[PDB]
Amino acid sequence: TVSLWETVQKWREYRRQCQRSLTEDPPPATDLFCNRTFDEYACWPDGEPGSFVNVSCPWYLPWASSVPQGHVYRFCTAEGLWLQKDNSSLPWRDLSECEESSPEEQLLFLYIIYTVGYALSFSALVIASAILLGFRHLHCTRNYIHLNLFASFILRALSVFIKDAALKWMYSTAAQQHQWDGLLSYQDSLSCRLVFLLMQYCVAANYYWLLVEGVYLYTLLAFSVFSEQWIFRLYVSIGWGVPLLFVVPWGIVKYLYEDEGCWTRNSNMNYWLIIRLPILFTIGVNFLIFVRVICIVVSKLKANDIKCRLAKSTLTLIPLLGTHEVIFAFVMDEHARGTLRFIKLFTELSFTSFQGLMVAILYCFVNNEVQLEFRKSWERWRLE
Amino acid sequence: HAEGTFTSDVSSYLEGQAAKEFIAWLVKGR
Amino acid sequence: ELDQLRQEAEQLKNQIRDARKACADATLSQITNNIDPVGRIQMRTRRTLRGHLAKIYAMHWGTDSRLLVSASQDGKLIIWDSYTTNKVHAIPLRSSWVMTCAYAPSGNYVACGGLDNICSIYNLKTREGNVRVSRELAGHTGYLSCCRFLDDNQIVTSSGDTTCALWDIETGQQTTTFTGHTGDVMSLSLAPDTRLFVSGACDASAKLWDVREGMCRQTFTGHESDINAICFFPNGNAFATGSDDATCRLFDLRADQELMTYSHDNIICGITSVSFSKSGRLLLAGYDDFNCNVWDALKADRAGVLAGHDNRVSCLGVTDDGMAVATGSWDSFLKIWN
Amino acid sequence: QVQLQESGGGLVQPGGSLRLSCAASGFTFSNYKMNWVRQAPGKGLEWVSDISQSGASISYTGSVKGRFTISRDNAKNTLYLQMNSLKPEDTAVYYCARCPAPFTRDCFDVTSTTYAYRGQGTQVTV
Amino acid sequence: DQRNEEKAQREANKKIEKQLQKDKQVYRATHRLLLLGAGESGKNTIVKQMRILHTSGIFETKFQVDKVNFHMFDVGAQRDERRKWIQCFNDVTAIIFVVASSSYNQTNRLQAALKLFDSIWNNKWLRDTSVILFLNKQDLLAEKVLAGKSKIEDYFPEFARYTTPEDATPEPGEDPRVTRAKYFIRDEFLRISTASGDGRHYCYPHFTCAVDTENIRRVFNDCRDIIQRMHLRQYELL
Amino acid sequence: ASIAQARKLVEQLKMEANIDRIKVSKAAADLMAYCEAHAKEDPLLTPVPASENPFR
Repeated sequence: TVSLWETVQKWREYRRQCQRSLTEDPPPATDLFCNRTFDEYACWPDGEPGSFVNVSCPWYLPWASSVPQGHVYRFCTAEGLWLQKDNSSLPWRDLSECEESSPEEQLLFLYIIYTVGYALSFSALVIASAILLGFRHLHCTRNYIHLNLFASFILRALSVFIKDAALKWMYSTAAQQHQWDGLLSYQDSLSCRLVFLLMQYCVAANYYWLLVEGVYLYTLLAFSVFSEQWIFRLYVSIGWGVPLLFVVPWGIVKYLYEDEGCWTRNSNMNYWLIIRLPILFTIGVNFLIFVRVICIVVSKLKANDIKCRLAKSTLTLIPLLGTHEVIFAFVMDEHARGTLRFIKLFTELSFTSFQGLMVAILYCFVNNEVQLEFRKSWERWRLE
Repeated sequence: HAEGTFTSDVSSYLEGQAAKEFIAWLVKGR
Repeated sequence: ELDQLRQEAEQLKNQIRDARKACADATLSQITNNIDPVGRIQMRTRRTLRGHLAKIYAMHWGTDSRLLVSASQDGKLIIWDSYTTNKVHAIPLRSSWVMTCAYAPSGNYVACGGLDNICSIYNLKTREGNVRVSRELAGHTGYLSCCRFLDDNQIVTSSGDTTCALWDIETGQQTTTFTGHTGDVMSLSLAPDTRLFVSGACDASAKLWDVREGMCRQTFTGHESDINAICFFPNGNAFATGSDDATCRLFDLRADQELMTYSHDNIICGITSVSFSKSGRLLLAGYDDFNCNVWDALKADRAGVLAGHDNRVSCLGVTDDGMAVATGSWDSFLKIWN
Repeated sequence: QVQLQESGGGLVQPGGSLRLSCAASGFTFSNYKMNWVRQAPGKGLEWVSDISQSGASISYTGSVKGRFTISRDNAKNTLYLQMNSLKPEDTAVYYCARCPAPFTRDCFDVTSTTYAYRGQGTQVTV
Repeated sequence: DQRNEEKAQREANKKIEKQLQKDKQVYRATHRLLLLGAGESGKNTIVKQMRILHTSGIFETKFQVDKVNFHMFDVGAQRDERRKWIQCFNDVTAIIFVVASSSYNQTNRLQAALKLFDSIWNNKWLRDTSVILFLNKQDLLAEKVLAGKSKIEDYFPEFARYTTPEDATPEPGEDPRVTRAKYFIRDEFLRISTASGDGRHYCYPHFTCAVDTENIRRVFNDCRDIIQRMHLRQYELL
Repeated sequence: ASIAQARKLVEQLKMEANIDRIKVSKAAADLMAYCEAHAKEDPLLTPVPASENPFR
């Protein structure tokens, strides 16, 4: 779609050229002609008295390439004065043929679903993190990785809320009036770009912390042992630093080129693949680790109902590794259109938004260790 | 990831709506 | 004839029972009926010392009531500073299965013993500073469960071979061996004057020993199961025994008979460690089920619970000046209660 | 003191019957699991049977299955063993063993040479 | 001053903490194994088997399989009353139990081993500790059962009605009777272990011989399975 | 031998037969008196303020 800034520039050029022409053109010296003028929509040369005036359709319209043909009409009185239309500030005018030649409902639906999901996820995850940090008994490398994962999900939710607020600010009435007059607004600010850069970093950090959790679980089940402190430092580095290795280059290239969108629109997918490919690698590795862990659980269940327990263990292993993305990971943005795009967006928005909620519930609330800790802490508080 | 694509889509749609509002405001003589 | 000797032993036991019954003028509860209750007691963990890898099996306060030594099944003696929590020593043992430790009254030496029958004496005041083994006492034929210094030269140890031993560190020999018990000895507590010492030996019997002359003086019965925890009364004329039948019992040397038992219906798990306070009014008793109840030693009414441990309690000891109480547990954490 | 005293043993011809009764005092009988242990001449201590706290669970050694029968009377604080269809190989000293701990179903050490809560034993010869 | 002594104490604590951090990486990376059994079980031959490939109260044998270090503890001087020193082994990787099969016909060695294993299984401190079981006596079982000297059915009346299970597979050329007795011996331990063991600890029966060489490999595999099952259990996957 | 053990047990019982004993009431009174005399000396019984606690 055409940008508002381009429309503003085209209108400004049209207005400047028309005003210069009308202020430089000599009088037509016609018979009782009305003096040439210019209104907010289009130009108006000298018009014959007591008759309508035909002028071609303006070329600065967003739909110029859609309906180039069109004539704008203006009425003039027989005394050389523009006709005063009924209760209108401007004289008589007609633009019916100059007009242009809904996804709001689905946007509203997806927005409500994913905002509610992220709010509930934020609440559940902050509660779970408080519970985990409050009890000193539960501290271990596994729970440290879990706390980092909870922090990543909370940051993702916060970035989503700030991004929604920034989008509201960008297309607010004040910003609209600022842009129409040619003045700087929220769109041209650096904070607008930084908001989306933070959102992308939060998303990438969340995916890489899911990968870190999966790798740690696989190393636990691969019967491999190393230095706990060095491994933990390496996992922290992978979780929080590796996303900066590509988000920063993406920010640099999107600053140097195609900055006019305030880093919001990814029209050319060649630069958006820079972010996408590491996330796809993450998804592939997590899917392979999920498959291997399910194979190990199969081996453990077979030798010591079996299918019911297999199904139960498979479902609980999805939120922790985020394997639900694999169902639509390779359905690229270049091809998802219409109903397929709707299904992809709905699934990925709804499941990911509630993914933090399920992770928090499964690994804090219904976890047997945490429940026993709660029970024993309550008993001790009643022993005081 | 669908969050970025969704953000791009809503931004594009609101850009189109803003352009339509701009042209409508131009029609009414500002 | 063996049958004749059994009849004589039964007759003598009947005589002992009759003699003890005649002295039962009144119960301790009847005598201490009018005293005021100690009231509910709240003790909060004032310090938590961590750094052990495996479960902790023993500890011992220093005479200064500031330092303490702890022994864990990971093969480390770690001497703590209960005030600043800072570790002062960490001694790597030759055997990973240490199940006892001691602190010399002078503070110069610490000792440890375990499944290996050898008892090791460690010298903390070496010229080079590093801790080195000063003497290894290898006369036992079973796992060693307790050891208590008498001074810098004499140490008394109790092993799982049903015998308590009196040692001489400088020579390493066995000065005196006590061979009265039938079951494995797993607890002992020296008298305040170090003249005598008692020992519970996993057969519901605690025996009063004379360190000098070297033979059992009195035998106290009344427990229904093993004894794994003993401690002399601060006065020195009584002691409390912890047993696997989930009861704590107070004995008396002069009366030669039991005078009070501390048990509650809600407790069905055996006692693992006992201690007294400075005044002797409270009898703390570490329990399985991860609690350490505090018992009014006079009225037998429980006064408080030192809950806060996430595994079995193994050791418990009140400072010499009675300021603080420390506990150990299989989760490898020590906690200072006050 | 944990005292266990058995009675009822004696001389019996093969194929006969003989009842062994044990009287327990000094401890709460109903809390503790009870066993029976025998020692054949020239042999070690051999486990025979046991019974749970309430008697709902009973087990026997293989060689006496179906022939012997163990019951306890918690009200009277005593333990019985009904022996039927005796054999010459049954000649042994029959001790009554007690579980070291009250509420535990593990019964460590009952057949050890120097168990502390085991009765004196009664000679039974067939 | 007091501040100087305090700073020296903190420095000593940091040195000790640094040393304990280094010592932690070895205790966590080494598996502790308790070898059990009776004198007739042949556990001494198993000890020699571990020793050749690589009066004290307890003996330590250390062997490594595929660059993984194992610690084997053998009791040498303790008494026969195990109820008190067995509590020290409640955190070992896996108790290795060796049964003295075909060493009778003690009046019944196998029944004594069964009772000891049951007491280990039902102990409230050893309730989370797995028990690997190596039936070291099988080759002698074949000789003693083919000639009828072992004469199992008199001791165990269940041998008059026990039928070989479907999953059973005899070794090449193994007689049906010895295979039946061997799988009955195992099924007894399985019957004991299949109760009061729901998800806490597991038993791993194995038929082996005193001259077998791959005992280390079987111990390694069972320790690997134990570690994997524990890790899956702490994630509530199993 | 078992005979030696029985003889030792019988001798120990004979020794323990002739020991002096006192009434339980007197011992209970002595224990109560000791507990009362040191009531103010025990920090655990009567919590002293934080100005005296080294474990604060």
